[PDB]
Amino acid sequence: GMDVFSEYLAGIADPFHRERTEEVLTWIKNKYPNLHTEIKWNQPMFTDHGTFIIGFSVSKKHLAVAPEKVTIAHVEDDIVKAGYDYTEQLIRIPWNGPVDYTLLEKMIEFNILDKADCSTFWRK
Repeated sequence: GMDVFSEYLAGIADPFHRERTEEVLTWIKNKYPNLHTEIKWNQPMFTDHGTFIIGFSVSKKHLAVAPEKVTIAHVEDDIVKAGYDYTEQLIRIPWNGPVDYTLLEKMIEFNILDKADCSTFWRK
């Protein structure tokens, strides 16, 4: 549960950054209650049957969201429309603009379905 994330959240200095980050994680916890909460590489992530679903990290300018490369590709048009800067591995959600929860839903739900038979942590 969310207690897994408490120490990580406390270490976020900026209180608004901490608040939003907590909100996003809690939203996923409550909407996808079968996902497992884990801290790995000192980053909060959600897993399903031991496979990676979605992970997060914080920087001074953004919350970074990592759904794996194939999933960035899957929702690329939606990322461009939202305006987020992205790489092959992640999207950058600036603290001074909104969280696109629709986009997060699509990524999480795609990964749950698409990785149902995935036997490794990361896609191979």
